[PDB]
Amino acid sequence: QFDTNYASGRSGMVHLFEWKWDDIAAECENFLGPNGYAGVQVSPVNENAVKDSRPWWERYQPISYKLETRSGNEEQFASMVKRCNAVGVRTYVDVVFNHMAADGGTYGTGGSTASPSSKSYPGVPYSSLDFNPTCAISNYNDANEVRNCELVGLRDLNQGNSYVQDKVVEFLDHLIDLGVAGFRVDAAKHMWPADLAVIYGRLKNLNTDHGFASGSKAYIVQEVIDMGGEAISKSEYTGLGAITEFRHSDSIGKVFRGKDQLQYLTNWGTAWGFAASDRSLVFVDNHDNQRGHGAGGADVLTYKVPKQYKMASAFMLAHPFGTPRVMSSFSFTDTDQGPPTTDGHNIASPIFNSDNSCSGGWVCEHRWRQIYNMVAFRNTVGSDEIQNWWDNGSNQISFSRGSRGFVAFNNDNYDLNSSLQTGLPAGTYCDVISGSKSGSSCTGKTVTVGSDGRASINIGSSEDDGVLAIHVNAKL
Ligand SMILES: [Cl-]
Ligand SMILES: [Sr+2]
Ligand SMILES: [Sr+2]
Repeated sequence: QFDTNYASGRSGMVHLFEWKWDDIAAECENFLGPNGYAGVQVSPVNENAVKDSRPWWERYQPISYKLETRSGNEEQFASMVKRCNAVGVRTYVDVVFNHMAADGGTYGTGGSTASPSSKSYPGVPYSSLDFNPTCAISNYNDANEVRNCELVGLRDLNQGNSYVQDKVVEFLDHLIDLGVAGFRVDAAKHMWPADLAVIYGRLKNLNTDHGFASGSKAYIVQEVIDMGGEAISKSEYTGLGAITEFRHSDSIGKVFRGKDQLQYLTNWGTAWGFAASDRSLVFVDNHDNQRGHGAGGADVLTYKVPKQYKMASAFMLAHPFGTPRVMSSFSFTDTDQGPPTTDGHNIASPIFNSDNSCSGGWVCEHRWRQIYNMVAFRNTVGSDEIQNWWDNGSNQISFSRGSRGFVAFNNDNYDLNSSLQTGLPAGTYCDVISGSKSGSSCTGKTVTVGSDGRASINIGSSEDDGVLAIHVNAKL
């Protein structure tokens, strides 16, 4: 429940938010695999309610557990999981079993229907007996209300009923049979850990035909928003699996926006209120808070603030704490709008420019060189500890990961032009933020490390990027 089941030498779980299964399978073979990424978090794979204008959040209103969505059907999903596993990229499913669709959700994405007004969902065989008595959540200081009442009108399932446990376990086991590596448990805060323990403990072992070692169990990351001041703490879940560490997203946004100083990053980790490193999924933003949903912090950094977004992403990917998840978005100016479509309904596949960047309504942050090259950085440094920490007491910092990678940041309003200790072997390195190693040369900036380990590091405050990174797997 705690091991990611990543393949060897890989890091980074990309949330391919609202992507179709066929497009993910291609992306695994064309990009994610060859660029050392470790996994893909998919949108909910089960049938959801069809809502007017097809908002993104319609997928969090389950109608059945049949694998029929705007992303594809079961055959397309199964083929994607196989094709992704074959190139070393794992699949993690956003599973939604706190609730069923709310009132108005009559039609499902796979042809099923439902009567949420009567709590009747004939696709899951669900009836009103399978739900908690109707009430609304308002007081997050009442743990009983948070877990037993309806979240924004979504019909609240009773996971204490053995029939509901059976239906959920059957659904998750089915996904395991198809080769998934783990699950992102939606609204875990709104369910009782005792019931989740029963569901988690019943899941079968992972499918060894997809390359998982014998005895492997599903990775469990639980969506628990714990900013403090409420009745439910993330510590109620860290014994059953990992948790979504939203303090990381909030703090890293404040720090790299300039609301806090980079010099304080010297004790990044539990000293900032985070859960344990081996229990924390970290991210710069997620599909909720990039949109003002969920925690909804205005200091969250998104692709819309690109320079500081890449700096925070680079710091996350360079830092040993936690398990990083890399957001991948579609462009939006409305917090309800769904993914791009060809006709208002059919999701439009991403298209690619001459430089392999995304277009057609998709951002593909995972295809930004400053981000995927930092995945390569993370892969090169392994488990090496932070060394050679330096800062100017404000917003200029640098450090190495052992003797294998070095990173430097400038968030001050003046230039950084300093000889810094990199801890790396002497030689000529390609800055992987501004470019890549290509043959025996660099496409962007070059960094020369002398015999004493020091190098001239130059990051102008007005440059497009405010981070520089070098590592031994991009050395001339
Ligand atoms: Cl999440
Ligand atoms: Sr509940
Ligand atoms: Sr200091």
